[PDB]
Amino acid sequence: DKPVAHVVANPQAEGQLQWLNRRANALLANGVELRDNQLVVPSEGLYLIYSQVLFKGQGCPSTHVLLTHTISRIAVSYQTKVNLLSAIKSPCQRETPAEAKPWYEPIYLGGVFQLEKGDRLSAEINRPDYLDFAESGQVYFGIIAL
Amino acid sequence: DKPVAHVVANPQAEGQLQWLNRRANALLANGVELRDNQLVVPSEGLYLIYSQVLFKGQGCPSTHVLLTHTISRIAVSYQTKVNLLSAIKSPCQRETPAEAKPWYEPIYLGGVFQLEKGDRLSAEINRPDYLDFAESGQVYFGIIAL
Amino acid sequence: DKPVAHVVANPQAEGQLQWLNRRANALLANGVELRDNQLVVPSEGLYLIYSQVLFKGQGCPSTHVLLTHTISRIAVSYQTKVNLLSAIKSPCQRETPAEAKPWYEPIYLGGVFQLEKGDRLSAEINRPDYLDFAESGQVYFGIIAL
Amino acid sequence: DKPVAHVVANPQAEGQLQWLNRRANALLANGVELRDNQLVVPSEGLYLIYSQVLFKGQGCPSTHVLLTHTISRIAVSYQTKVNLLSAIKSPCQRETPAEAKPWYEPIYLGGVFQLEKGDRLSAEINRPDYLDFAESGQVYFGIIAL
Amino acid sequence: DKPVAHVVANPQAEGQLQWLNRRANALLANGVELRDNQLVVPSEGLYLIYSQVLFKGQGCPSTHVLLTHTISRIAVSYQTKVNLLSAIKSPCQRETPAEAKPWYEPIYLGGVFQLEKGDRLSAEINRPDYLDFAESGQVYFGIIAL
Amino acid sequence: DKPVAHVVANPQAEGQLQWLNRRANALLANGVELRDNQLVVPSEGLYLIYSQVLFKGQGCPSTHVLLTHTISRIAVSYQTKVNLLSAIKSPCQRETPAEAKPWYEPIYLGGVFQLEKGDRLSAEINRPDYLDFAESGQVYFGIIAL
Amino acid sequence: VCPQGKYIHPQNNSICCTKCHKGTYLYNDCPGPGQDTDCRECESGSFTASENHLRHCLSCSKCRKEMGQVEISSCTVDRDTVCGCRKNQYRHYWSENLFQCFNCSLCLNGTVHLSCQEKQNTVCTCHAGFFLRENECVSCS
Amino acid sequence: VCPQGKYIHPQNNSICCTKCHKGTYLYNDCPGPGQDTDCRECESGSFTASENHLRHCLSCSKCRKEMGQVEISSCTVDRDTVCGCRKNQYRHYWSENLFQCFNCSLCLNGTVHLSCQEKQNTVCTCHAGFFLRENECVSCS
Amino acid sequence: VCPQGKYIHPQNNSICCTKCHKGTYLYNDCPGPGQDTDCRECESGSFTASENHLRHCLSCSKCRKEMGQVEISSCTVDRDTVCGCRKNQYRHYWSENLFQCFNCSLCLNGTVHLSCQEKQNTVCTCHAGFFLRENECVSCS
Amino acid sequence: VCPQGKYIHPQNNSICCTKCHKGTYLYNDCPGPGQDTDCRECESGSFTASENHLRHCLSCSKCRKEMGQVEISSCTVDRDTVCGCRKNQYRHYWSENLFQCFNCSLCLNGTVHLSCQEKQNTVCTCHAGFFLRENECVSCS
Amino acid sequence: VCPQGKYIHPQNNSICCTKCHKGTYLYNDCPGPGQDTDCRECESGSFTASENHLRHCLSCSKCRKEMGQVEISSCTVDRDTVCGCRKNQYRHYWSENLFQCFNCSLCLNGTVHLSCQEKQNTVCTCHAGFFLRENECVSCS
Amino acid sequence: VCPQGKYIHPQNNSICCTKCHKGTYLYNDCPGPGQDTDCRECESGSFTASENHLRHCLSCSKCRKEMGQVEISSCTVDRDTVCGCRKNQYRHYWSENLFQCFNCSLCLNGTVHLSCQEKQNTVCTCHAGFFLRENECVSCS
Repeated sequence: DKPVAHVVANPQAEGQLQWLNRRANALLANGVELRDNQLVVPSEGLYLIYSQVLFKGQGCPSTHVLLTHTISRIAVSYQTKVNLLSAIKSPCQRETPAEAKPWYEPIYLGGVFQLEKGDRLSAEINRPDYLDFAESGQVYFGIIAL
Repeated sequence: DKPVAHVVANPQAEGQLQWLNRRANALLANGVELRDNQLVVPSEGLYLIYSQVLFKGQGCPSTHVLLTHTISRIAVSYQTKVNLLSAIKSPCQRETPAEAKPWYEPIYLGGVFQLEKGDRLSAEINRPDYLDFAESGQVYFGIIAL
Repeated sequence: DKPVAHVVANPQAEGQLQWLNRRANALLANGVELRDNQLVVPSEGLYLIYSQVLFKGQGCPSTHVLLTHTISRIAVSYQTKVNLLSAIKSPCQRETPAEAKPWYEPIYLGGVFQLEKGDRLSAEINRPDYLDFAESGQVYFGIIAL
Repeated sequence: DKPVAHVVANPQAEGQLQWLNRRANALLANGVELRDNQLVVPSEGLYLIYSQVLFKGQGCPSTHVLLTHTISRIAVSYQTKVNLLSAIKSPCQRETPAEAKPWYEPIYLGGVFQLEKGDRLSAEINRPDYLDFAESGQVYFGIIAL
Repeated sequence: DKPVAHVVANPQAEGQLQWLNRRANALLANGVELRDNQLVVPSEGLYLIYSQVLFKGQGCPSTHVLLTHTISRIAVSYQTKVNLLSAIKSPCQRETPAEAKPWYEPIYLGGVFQLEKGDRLSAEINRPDYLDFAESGQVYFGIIAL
Repeated sequence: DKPVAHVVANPQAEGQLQWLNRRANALLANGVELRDNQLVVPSEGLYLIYSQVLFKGQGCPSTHVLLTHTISRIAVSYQTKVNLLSAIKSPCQRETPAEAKPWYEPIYLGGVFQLEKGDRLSAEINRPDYLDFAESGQVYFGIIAL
Repeated sequence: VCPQGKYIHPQNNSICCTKCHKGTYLYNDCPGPGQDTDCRECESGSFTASENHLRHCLSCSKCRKEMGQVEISSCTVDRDTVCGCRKNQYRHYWSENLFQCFNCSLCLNGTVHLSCQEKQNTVCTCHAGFFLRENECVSCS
Repeated sequence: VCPQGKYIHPQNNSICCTKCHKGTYLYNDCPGPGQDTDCRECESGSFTASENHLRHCLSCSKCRKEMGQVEISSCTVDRDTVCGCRKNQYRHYWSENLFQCFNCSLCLNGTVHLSCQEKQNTVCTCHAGFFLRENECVSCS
Repeated sequence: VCPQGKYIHPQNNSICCTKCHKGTYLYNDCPGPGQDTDCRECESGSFTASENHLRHCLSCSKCRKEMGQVEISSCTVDRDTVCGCRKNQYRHYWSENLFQCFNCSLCLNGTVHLSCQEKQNTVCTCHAGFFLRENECVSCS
Repeated sequence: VCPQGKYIHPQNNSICCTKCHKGTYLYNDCPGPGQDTDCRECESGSFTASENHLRHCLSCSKCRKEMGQVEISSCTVDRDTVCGCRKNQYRHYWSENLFQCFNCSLCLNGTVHLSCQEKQNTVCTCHAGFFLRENECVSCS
Repeated sequence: VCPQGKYIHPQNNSICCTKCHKGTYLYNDCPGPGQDTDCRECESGSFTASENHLRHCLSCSKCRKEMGQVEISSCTVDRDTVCGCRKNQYRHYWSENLFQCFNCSLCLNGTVHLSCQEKQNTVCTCHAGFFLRENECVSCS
Repeated sequence: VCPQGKYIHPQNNSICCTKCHKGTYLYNDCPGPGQDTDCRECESGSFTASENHLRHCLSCSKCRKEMGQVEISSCTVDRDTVCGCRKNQYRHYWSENLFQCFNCSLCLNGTVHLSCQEKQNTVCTCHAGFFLRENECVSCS
């Protein structure tokens, strides 16, 4: 009866981050809804919110690249976007001269928050084109009531 | 009634890591206390301990820089500091020649531990001057009883 | 009565990743078993699965090095290895010319999954020789029933 | 069964010389009693009597200072104070002009005497305010039957 | 059959204090051992512990000089160093202006202590370079069971 | 029946050091003889040899003054003078400019030695004119068989 | 369904009360129907930028020194900290809330088609013998 | 202990039913003993490669473009996506499920002891005056 | 409040018993008031460095090979593993428990003001025509 | 050879019993095998800093007033008295257990290469026309 | 418990005999109950100042020449040597039995409140324009 | 009473044996009447300067550097170390075995009555207008 959600990124839509439920090892149970690529909790309580985003890249671009992963909350109590969790990474330090060696960078967010009914949680990134869709379990989002 | 704590770093004290409670999306409920920049649990049980530290830097220094994040426990059963969780990062591999491109490095720790009453948990870092105070949800600590 | 497991890597077996239970701040309680370096759950339910692997290196090798951490599941419902969680890192971008500056890379995995009775969970890596056995709390695995 | 006494000066009473027994490396065994800051032998025989007094001083006072250490005996055969052992020291020769350099002076007395039952032995000094109470083993008194 | 030890300083090793046994008027009899420049008693009983250290100096140095002689005990009952006897001297009060007149300072320690089997007694000094090796009987250590 | 000797300096012979027996708190018992101002032991065994010499002085002389106290042994096994114990002191560091402030210096020797029958022990000094004859117990010599 | 500007009481869900305005946070609930809500002003370093009934104020942001950002506006009780760039600089947005200040690209062997905006670099159009590359005019040969 | 090919019902643990075959996932449990199980075909982008009673199909993998991989076989309902390398290329396995495509090393001043296999580089044996280094024949001097 | 050296029993909180010493861990609680506690010696690779009633011994650390550390003392049952540096090397602490061994800086065109300590590099004072930089004497011109 | 944490009984040398912890001294031996040892708390002015079976507690030290020492920590039952120096002072060790507090040397016509540590004076590097002597910069002429 | 003036015989502790008076020392014990004790007069340089049964007489003291002491009374058989100071001098006691003779402080620009006693210096009270310091009247300016 | 050069055996006091000569110490007693004694040569740093039956050799002395002494002869097995003074220096004996080297007093405005001996300073006789003081001729006025 515990509201639980564990959604995985869609491997068929390159260039955007879309969450799915009707896949193996993915859950949407006990009231949690998936609307507008966002998770809506069914009750007020303490939720563990977690997410993991894997960025891939063929070589290092000439310009510097920053990868930002942010779990944000739009609640009925504030009605604005509030960043619950945030992380920034800089995968490349110098331009590739030669063979473009691939780079991989994982970013994990995890916390416990008190959420009211109707709050919408969104896991957003700044560079959707760098997303990893090769194998399952690399990019995912989730909230579990506690 | 579950002892829960989710504290965020203070954005007004540059050069030190101080935890706060009286801020939005931060909790100190059901017996957990904040004393001497440390978290004190009110009962013996299983706690999920999590933390995330974001290090920022303008360019790469000439000397090598190591960033260490450690969640340590001082219990009534051992009365010494014991590292529950630890992680080390090396953000810079070579000295910046040119424009100093910024670098960002997130470090996340998370585990489940059996803790007795009166145990003190401290999230410590080696380079407080590199801490990220720009936005909320970047550096935080937390323990939730389970 | 909650099935809980928090195992730490063995610091005496260089070249392989072995999990231990009879150590401080390590738990194997309420039915979870450690067989063939794998964790076996005692009941069907929702489990938070977490792991953290720290890779160390003296200098950058001439060939490119990839570090892969994968939490995989062999259940009684599929009877094949299924990657629940996965992450890839590329610690070195260029060969070290000079003094071999050490590098450290942490990889953290965490999620919530519905697991049946008898499922076997294995945390595997691709480069066991790079593992960190210096201090406790750096490399660990864990599952907690929820 | 040999009457033995090895007493140390009290480090908590500044301005007076008091002997203690219930401390480590201090003895009062086989009949020797500590009454009125004096040692009373339980039998007639040959006793080795020893004492050591350390005087400390911050700088040299304008007036000349003399330090006298005397082990005296009040026996049942004479009923008056008789100086068994005596020593005099002059720590300072000239007044300090500048920084007051500290001075230390040890005085040791040791002899063998024939003592009757009921004799009282007292180790007395002239300047109790100069006594050394910093560490154990610096000021002490003792008698051992032989 | 009485455990006795009377050791003399080595006159051939300038800069360190080493005890010898195979010399005239020096004894190591009835179980007392000389290990690691320390004396080990063979039985539990009352021991008279004595030592004498002579410090020599050509003139008075500009900086103040303190000479510390300490007889310390490491027993099987406490397993830490405990100062049985201690003395401090200040040979020089002012800097030599002119001819450097030599100075000599003797420090004598003597007491009676109850010692258990396996206790290690060490006579230590702070300025080994000032030691007197000119003639025998000037610097010596000794313990005699009683 | 233990050979014991505790002799005191003669207060009536200025300029020389003479030992006496027929005085209070002075002993010559069980075979020890006083011949030629020297002590002769009656048997071979272990003897505790002790002595204390107090030097007095009215002011500091222009020339430097050294006070040497030596307990020496002339045995039947070597037939030459051998210094069992020795100590040197330098009471004055500078010439007195003004009032001649008195100075006092005690020198104590103590040890345990194996002595054969017929051995002669002599306590000698270099400056007899500086001797202290004011009160008893200031200058004395002694040997006790053990 | 109470009208706009009012929130339902967490306990006894039949009475609704007005939300606290900007710069204030909820300290106590409504002591009965029709009474005013306990709204307390945010302390230093905390703010609320919209109508809310939150138990605590949001932590105001800080300008990133490594990004070249400068503090245009201070951290008030009702407005978040405003971070921007100095003169002749434009902000490049890595993400929604993250931006870096870069100096405006001066035209070399070219003309300014569009001036340096707040969130856009200078648009430079080259002439014959030069072509654009990374917003810089370079010779073809 | 029911025979092979059958799983125990999660509720009323006295009746077991046959597992769904490849390409199908469980939608509903057995409506009584002896009846067939509700097995539904996997949708697009989902697959099941073995007999199972899982509530949903596994997400089929995608070939990594940065590793030079190519799609030998498409994502079907019962077989996972097959990724490999093109002509004259071999795969080097960084891990169990991760591999990178590299061009086969052509022999220079040497002979081919073994041809370029699927998961092995070309084995080249050098001659006098040359020696092997990183699977390349280079001069000793 | 029981006197020092004793811990309260987890069950029946009216009887306290003595803690286990170094090198021992708690296996069972006190079988009544006045009896001894079940303290068992730590196994290989485990230690306890202080008085404790912990259910298991701490895992002794390992010396870092990439930092140049060497094993001064082995992992005993009561003392943690001691890691240090070899001759003519000093440890530089990145954190409280992390250090790297560096070779002591030999003075070039300078004098040793202070010798190489355990946790401090060699202090070098240069002469005329040279100045200090990164603990090395270099010419001004 | 009994396991760690236990000492052999002085009489009837076949039964060993646990040592007394810090802050306690032995008052009586073990009243049989398996019973607890009589460990009594140290009185005022006495302490035991390690596990022991000593018959009496060690006398805690006193801070030297002539050396400028100050009492950082009081004489407890298990920890020795801690003596140190006040602000802007460093301790110079004459011996292992003897030290004197000296004021930190302020740089005059020089720069601070290393700050005043706990057991080290301020390291001062002079400029042209000055040289170091007794940790003070003085003119060459 | 024999009455006053009598001591118990060291052997055969049932007969007590009278102690020797001043100026005499015990040479032999009592040759039976009721007989007189063998008391012999002290030789030169020896004395006994009270009733005693000591085996030898105490050595009489000598006046210290460096302290300015003079021999008021000689060393007799029953009285100790008396040492003092000459005219217009007072003794200052460093200890119980040690004293030094100092000349009495003459009043300068002051009056004698108390004359020079045996063990006390002259008390001098100054007038207007002078104040006391080390028992000497000195000008304020 | 055995003749000269022989000592009585410590056990069985009816047989005497010859004493060891210089440079040798007794290691074992006589294995019967008429046999030679076990005399072993002294090791480095030890000596015996006379006929003896001592169990160990005397420790040879060392020349005092603070007294200006120099090593005329080394520490042999049968002769003690000889310490003296260099050219134009004489030894002043503070005690029987302690001496200090002082430079010989050169005559100023005087003549040498006796030259500088080994243990005596130069004797200088002054002339008219000068007189002796501390072995130096100084003017009367």
